[PDB]
Amino acid sequence: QATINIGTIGHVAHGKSTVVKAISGVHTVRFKNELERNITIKLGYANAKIYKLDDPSCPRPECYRSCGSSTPDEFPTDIPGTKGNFKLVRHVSFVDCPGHDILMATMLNGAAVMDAALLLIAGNESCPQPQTSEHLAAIEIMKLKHILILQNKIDLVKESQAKEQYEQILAFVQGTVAEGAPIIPISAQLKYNIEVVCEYIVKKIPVPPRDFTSEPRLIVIRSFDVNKPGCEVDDLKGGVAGGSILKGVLKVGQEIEVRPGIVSKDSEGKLMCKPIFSKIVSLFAEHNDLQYAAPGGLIGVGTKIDPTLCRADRMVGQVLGAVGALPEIFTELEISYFLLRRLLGVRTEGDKKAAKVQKLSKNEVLMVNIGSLSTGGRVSAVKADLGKIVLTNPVCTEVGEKIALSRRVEKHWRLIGWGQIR
Amino acid sequence: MSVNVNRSVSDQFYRYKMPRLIAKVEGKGNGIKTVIVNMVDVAKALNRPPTYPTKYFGCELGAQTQFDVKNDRYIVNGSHEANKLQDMLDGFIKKFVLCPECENPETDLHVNPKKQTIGNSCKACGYRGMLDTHHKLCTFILKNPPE
Amino acid sequence: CRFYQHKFPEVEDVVMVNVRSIAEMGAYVSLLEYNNIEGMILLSELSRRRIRSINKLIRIGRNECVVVIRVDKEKGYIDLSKRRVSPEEAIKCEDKFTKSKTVYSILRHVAEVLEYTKDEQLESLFQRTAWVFDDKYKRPGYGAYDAFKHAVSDPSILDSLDLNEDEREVLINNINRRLTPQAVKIRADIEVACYGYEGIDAVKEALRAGLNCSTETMPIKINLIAPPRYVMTTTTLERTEGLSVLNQAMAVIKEKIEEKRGVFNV
RNA sequence: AGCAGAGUGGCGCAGCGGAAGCGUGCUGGGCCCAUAACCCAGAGGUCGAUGGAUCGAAACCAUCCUCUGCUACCA
RNA sequence: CGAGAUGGU
Repeated sequence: QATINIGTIGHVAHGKSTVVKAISGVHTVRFKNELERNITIKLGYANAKIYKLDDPSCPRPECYRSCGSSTPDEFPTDIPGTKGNFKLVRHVSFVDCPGHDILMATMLNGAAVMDAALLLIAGNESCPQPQTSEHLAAIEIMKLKHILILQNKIDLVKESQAKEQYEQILAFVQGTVAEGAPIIPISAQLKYNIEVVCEYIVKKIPVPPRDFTSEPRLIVIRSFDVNKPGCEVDDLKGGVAGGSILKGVLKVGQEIEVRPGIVSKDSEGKLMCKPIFSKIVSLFAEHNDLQYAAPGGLIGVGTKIDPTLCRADRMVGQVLGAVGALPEIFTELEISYFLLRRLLGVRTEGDKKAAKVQKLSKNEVLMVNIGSLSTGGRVSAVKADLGKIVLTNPVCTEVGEKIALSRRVEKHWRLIGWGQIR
Repeated sequence: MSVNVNRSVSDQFYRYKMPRLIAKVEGKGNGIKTVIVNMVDVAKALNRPPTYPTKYFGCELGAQTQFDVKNDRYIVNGSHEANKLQDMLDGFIKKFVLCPECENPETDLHVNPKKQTIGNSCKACGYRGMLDTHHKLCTFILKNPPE
Repeated sequence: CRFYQHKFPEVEDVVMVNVRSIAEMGAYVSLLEYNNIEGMILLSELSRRRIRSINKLIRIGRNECVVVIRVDKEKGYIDLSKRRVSPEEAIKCEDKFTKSKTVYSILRHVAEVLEYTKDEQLESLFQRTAWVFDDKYKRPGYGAYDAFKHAVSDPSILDSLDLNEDEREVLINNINRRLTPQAVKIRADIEVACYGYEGIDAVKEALRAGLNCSTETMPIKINLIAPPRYVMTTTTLERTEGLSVLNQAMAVIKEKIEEKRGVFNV
């Protein structure tokens, strides 16, 4: 399955494809009859292995040469060793986090399903790049301290401008996160130095505690593969959920459920909403089928549901567990909150409305996030630090420790702060 | 080849881009035609009916124009090769839908044909009003409202 | 040879013709449903309004539709007109001609048996079977093409008379080589997406309950434009008969999930 | 993947179960003192593979191939 | 009461 799961995180115009291939061998993609843009804009994945010879290097699947293919005019090459037998370090897979702040709820969810972060940096915009606070301040508030930095698109950038970038970032983080994350430089075009990223995901990142025998918990985000061909047109395979198990051993034929579920039809409102449950039909990980599974790793879980739920990611940010589980389900929320010391998202040569956030009012709709879920929140009562709200879809957590808060401060919602349940 | 929608702006990164407009000169003297070949694709790229940009050339040049559902030819009568259109290919933007506050023709029209009025609105800075009363094409638009 | 019952055309009806020459008073023409007999269209009968050139109304070797305005039986004189003909009557003329050309293409080929020395065999093969198969129906408006279509579904039509084996097989083939694509002409449209958490077991009845009392071998054909737009074929029946099976199938498709705690728009 | 088009004889639009189909473009001739309008005539010819009825196949019917178009998915 | 514009030596 896996020992750890790593989120590749960044900002607009930094690229994706070359570096996500360099750390895994896998092209991150979403299927569309259209051209591939500079970024995978919405949350994805890349399956991987990490392995070495007897001496520090990251080989190709043929071990004798590191020979590249990302540039048409050159063959950059080194010898890891004289065709030595490779050794696996540990089982790992990557969470391909959103490329634009428009998906900030899905980004907080991606940052919750990872055990650690890779934060990606590029020369395409001015030095004090703001997402170095925006991700890492939320990541500290969701208590996930495990962080690394990766300087990607610098193929034509001088060492003094590469310095000015990391040094204006090092000055900027003083109010938002600890400086203690290592930086790895690479080339995006030449695949130069990329095996140091592999070494640092062994060097910096620990294996986290989980309970192997306590009651099942799972986070789901992805509608996994089901396909059109068949002699019976309905329910040939059933819908498959892509997720990561938080807690408990899991097995084929076990009854599993999703906590927020759905609102029942012919209800007059938030009443009569219920969990949804079924027996697990199959399991998938590491390009193999399974009968059993464990906490701490990315997995596909097979279910009896209609594939019409799976033709798109309807299943973004959902919490799952054993049928009839305890954890409280919220369709309305009691909140206490705090707001960021600057407005955030983009920057240039001098101030662009970067002042402190204006207080909330009841005539508005929030986007609000808890655990690894998301919902839209409408106010019943509020003050500048405290409130009471009703939710357009239900949400769930094992404890009410934290929430994250986004406001329509302009045409689409931006993060403005965080809070707790009362 | 391809171009910016208007050449009064020299910027490579300007928001408006389109295919070339190419035409055939046909016939012989005392009976010459100029036929515009790309006109349906250019009208689709500019989000207007193909009658309006064709009619604007006849209003400026002082010439007859033809339209035909049987053959799909759009025609400006007489020889109008090279510079005779290409000095003024901007005009359908430059005399109608440039905002006076900023050079950004992200601009829409709405017609009230029962009350002799054409409404105008540009998304770039919120500029709104009507088309001009000395300008030619207003008498054609009110008799031919948009789809 | 003649395609029809009678030696000469009747007055004030439409014939298919081919143009041979043009002169000072009219165009000279051969009638096609008769044995290439001569007739003429006068230049006064071509149009209601002024003619810019004659060559774009008529040219030699082209097929044409015209009414017969006068006939003299004894001398063999026939007068033709084009000013009269409406476009519905031209379509009707092409249907009569196509239904006749197909029957004649059977009989001309079936005649290539015995001695076949003279057109006497063509006229002898046209008489009896093919003639008694449509002389009875001139007023209703059918031709022997419909009797041949009846002889395809049941050969008792042929068994009623003196017969030949080419006259059986060539007759059948000139329908069946074109009629054998008796293709699908009805399908259902359904908006259903399924609530059932037991669906991979439970929906296999809704996929198979669509008709009662079949063989266990009986197929149905099922289709999909996209997952929320389900489609089914009504047991390969034609659009003249499958309308009951269409209404039953869509009712059963919704019933075998509304029976199972689903709810949908009727 | 559901349904549709194309696979020149001359640019381009693709007729109908008869070997160009018609409106149009090109080239030449007539008419006039001359140019346009109008009139007339030309252009070397199995139109992707494999079967079958025909006097006949780009155009009556199967089975494969490929790209577009609208829906919209094995990816 | 069809259609019938124009003009380097």
